[PDB]
Amino acid sequence: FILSQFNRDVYKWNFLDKVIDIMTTNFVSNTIRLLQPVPPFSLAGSKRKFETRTVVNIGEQLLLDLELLKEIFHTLPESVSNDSDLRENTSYKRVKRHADNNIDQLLKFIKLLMAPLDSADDYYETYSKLTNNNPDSAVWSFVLALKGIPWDLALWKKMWSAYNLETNRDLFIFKWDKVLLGQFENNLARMQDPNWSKFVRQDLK
Ligand SMILES: [Ba+2]
Ligand SMILES: [Ba+2]
Ligand SMILES: [Ba+2]
Repeated sequence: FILSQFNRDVYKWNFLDKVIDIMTTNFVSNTIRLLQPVPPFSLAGSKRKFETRTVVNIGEQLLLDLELLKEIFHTLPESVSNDSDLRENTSYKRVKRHADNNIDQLLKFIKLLMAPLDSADDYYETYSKLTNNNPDSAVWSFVLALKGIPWDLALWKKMWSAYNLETNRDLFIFKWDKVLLGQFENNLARMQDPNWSKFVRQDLK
């Protein structure tokens, strides 16, 4: 027997939990659809829709969006409370920590999109910092592609070498749109160029 399903108070907080995740997912999906590379991938079937400098600017704008979002989240609890004696609820805090948690991730994700690509080393320092040392190469790649880098194998290896040299599955921000990452992975294996083909299957995997 399950009694919590008939409790209006338990529900309202679960609902805010859902609103939170919905908004987080939209923020993530829109960002990716915006910035992601257009299949088929190659130096042809290109240039990239945006230069990396512009992606950085975009990142900057998302920070202001993220800020407004944060405020919306801090506001949700007030929508379910007529009684605002809020030292509790052991449930309210759960909601607050949840909002705070999602914002942090977004923040990292964006901070990461805004990172410069001047040195492969400096980029590694911040990539591992911001993803908590995520060893996944597909994630790494999607991120880099999202950053706006063109399909320059020389530059990719330039970037990758530093990463590789220093490095259950953690999908980072893609926790929120597994499918887009999956498609990205597929498109990447479908590259016609033999070098790329070899770079993908042997160097990245
Ligand atoms: Ba600028
Ligand atoms: Ba109220
Ligand atoms: Ba290694």
